[PDB]
Amino acid sequence: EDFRSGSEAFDLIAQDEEEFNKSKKRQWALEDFEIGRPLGKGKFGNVYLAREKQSKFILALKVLFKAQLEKAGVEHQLRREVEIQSHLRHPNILRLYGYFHDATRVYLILEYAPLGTVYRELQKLSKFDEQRTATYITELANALSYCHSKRVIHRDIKPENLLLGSAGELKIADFGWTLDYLPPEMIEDEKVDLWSLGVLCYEFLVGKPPFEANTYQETYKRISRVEFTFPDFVTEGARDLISRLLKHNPSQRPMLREVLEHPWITANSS
Amino acid sequence: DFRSGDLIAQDEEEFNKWALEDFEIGRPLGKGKFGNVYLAREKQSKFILALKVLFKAQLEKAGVEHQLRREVEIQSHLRHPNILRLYGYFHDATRVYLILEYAPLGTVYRELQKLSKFDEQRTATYITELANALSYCHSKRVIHRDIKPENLLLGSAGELKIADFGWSTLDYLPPEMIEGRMHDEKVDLWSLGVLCYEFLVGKPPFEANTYQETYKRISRVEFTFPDFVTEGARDLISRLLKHNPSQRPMLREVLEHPWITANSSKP
Amino acid sequence: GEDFRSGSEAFDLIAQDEEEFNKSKKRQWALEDFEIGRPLGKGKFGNVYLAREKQSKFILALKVLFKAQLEKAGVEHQLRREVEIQSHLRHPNILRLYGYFHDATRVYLILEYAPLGTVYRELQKLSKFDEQRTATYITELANALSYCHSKRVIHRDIKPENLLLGSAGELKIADFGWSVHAPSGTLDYLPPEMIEGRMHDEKVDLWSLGVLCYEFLVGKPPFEANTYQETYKRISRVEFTFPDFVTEGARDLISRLLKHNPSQRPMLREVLEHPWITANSS
Ligand SMILES: Nc1ncnc2c1ncn2[C@@H]1O[C@H](COP(=O)(O)OP(=O)(O)O)[C@@H](O)[C@H]1O
Ligand SMILES: Nc1ncnc2c1ncn2[C@@H]1O[C@H](COP(=O)(O)OP(=O)(O)O)[C@@H](O)[C@H]1O
Ligand SMILES: Nc1ncnc2c1ncn2[C@@H]1O[C@H](COP(=O)(O)OP(=O)(O)O)[C@@H](O)[C@H]1O
Repeated sequence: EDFRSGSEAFDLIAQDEEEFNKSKKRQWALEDFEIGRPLGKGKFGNVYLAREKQSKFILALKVLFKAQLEKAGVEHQLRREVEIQSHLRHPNILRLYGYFHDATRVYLILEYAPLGTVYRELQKLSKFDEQRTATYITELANALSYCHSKRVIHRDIKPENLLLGSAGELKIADFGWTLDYLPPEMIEDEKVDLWSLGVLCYEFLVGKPPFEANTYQETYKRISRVEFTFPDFVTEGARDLISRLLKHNPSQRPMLREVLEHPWITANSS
Repeated sequence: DFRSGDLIAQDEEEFNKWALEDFEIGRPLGKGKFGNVYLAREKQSKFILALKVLFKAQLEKAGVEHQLRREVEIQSHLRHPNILRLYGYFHDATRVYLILEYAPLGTVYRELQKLSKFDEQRTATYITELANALSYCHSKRVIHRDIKPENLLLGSAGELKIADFGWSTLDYLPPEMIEGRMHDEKVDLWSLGVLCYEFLVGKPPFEANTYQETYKRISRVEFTFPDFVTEGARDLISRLLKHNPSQRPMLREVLEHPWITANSSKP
Repeated sequence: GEDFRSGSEAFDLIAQDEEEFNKSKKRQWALEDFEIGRPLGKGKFGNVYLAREKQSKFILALKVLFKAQLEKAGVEHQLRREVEIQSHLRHPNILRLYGYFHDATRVYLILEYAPLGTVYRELQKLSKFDEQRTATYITELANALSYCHSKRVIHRDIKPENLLLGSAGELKIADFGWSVHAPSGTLDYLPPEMIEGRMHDEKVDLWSLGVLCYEFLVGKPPFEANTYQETYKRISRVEFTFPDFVTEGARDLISRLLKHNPSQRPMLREVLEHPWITANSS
């Protein structure tokens, strides 16, 4: 066996330290962008409507400030979400086109959603009819089955994290989200999204979530007891789907596929 | 209707919305995992307190810096006569300092080692003070993962003080992910039971030689009372050591339990 | 009464204790102590090199991990944990962590060199192991695992990729990245809801041992399916079938090892003197 001594050697490690490339995502800076009016303000920074100077492509630029990211200590959480959302392409999932950073700032290059959140739509329309609701639920189930196929579970689905494209299509935005040898005790979930889907369908039809109370403790009480009532104008299929989705035992909750097969969904989806 | 080639910088600026020499140092009160505690006095107010020095080296070794920031955030915005007060914190290179309330009578662990057992008056009084501190905690939305005699200090009047704080959108979350947080405060209730037992017997009720034995006992609520544990104390502890959390009493039911009412020197 | 001291004499007291606190001894390794040879493999965080200590000329492995990826993946304390565990662990069937050191950009692990590679490799080559190789591997593994448990260490990643081979083909447990420090801090004050499904014991390993035995004799693990759901379902129901060629003593040991209820699984000494093991191993 042959061994290298000192220099010729110390150069080996520093050569392979650079053949450790990992620069394989399009490179970006702030100068590639025109900045427009603010789309929103957040806990860690601000979102601006922006344009790539070259292509004129309209988009959203989320600036997060590394100062208040180091405070709450969510850096690696953010790396997780970013690596997730970068490798994820679907018409009902808001695209992460890219990301970059300087010091004190990390920028997220995101798809622009011109029709805002489903939360604002709910605030302005008070309630949705069954066509709009079933179409939202269909797009949601599509994005969620695509997500579950990529082994990623999004379990913070809610009208504030649902944006709308130009055609009014729903788009999931937030992503805050060994085996063959593991024993039973260490491996005993996705159905959580089915529950959230039931809650969302109810809120779309009625105007508020089925367990809303003026105190959080009362809502604990209602959720644990599955205590809620349907107003008159909620139809039977709608009632049927929402009741199937809001089962206390997660393994009694249908499969997203069954949701997409549900007769109410098929009849009302646009 | 826009363009650029400053704004963000502005929006950033907008988003950006103690010293050791201030103290006389007294005798050391104890040395622990990450540093030492010294008795101290404010040079200006002549107010006695304790100064905990943690050394940033081992803090970064054990990887607990964010955990410690959380500890201090929780404890500082918390003032109750049975919770050790965090007056403040500061730091220099290689050192973080905690300015804390001074507890002159030490830990309940040392007292329990000295006396082996506590009588019923002292025990029920400790439980009263603990339940008061814990109800205040739960009101400020804070659950203490582990109260235990090593984390309980004693003030000048021998009153209890909770010192450590180790592991201290619904409407869309399913029931399986709520019960936990919905009956999460009952954790403390269980611990209270355990503590009461250890206050009267001298050792906790699930003590074993191996950790798997202790797991088995805790999961099955397998424990026995010695002779000298009286009727009402057995009742309180048995109420508190219920396997199902919702079957455990409320803190205000503990504070009104007949045994506690009869034997406690505090309201 | 209490006495309080101001000025220099006070701060020097804290300073003194600072100096007395420092109580952490380890040998001061450096890159200059090593002659580097050909690469042995690549990893998520760096490269393994065949290396030699300058003075002894003693041959070993030098695993270089780059702090950049360690910081990105947020695995720094996980690595510190696994290094602490593997360092204070000396057994003939456990790959030896001679030491570790670091410089900005790099942390180096000085490791025992295993010249015959991974058991995963040889299972790929031979597709299946005969009962003699299998029983011998299980014997060496049970020895290493009983040593691990006795020093309060639950490895949790028993698998052919984590098993290396010495110059004589003897087994070496290699990756301690999921390994954990067993309890005994106390559980005396923990309620049932915070230890039932969230806290295990060493029986984990026993289960894996079973799996491994199966995979040694059959070619694939016994709960293999396409996606997690199926495999999870099979594991939770302990649904597996033996091929016809698996002899009955092997079936007995694997069925004893793969029990849903942890404390029903045998103890390592029961495995080591199981009749099949005794008959087929050295
Ligand atoms: N890609 C986008 N397109 C259009 N509007 C957006 C986009 N991202 C964010 N917004 C607006 O900014 C607001 C706040 O979003 P932000 O703070 O970034 O995320 P979070 O949902 O975590 O609060 C949203 O309510 C939305 O109206
Ligand atoms: N505020 C305080 N008042 C009096 N004694 C204290 C105080 N804080 C710590 N001590 C002493 O230090 C010891 C506990 O040290 P501490 O740093 O709290 O433990 P740990 O380092 O394990 O968290 C006890 O013996 C106790 O007497
Ligand atoms: N101590 C060793 N002796 C000989 N070869 C080794 C040693 N450690 C690793 N190798 C080889 O180098 C490769 C890299 O392995 P390793 O870095 O341990 O995997 P990972 O980075 O996934 O933990 C392995 O596939 C193995 O073939």
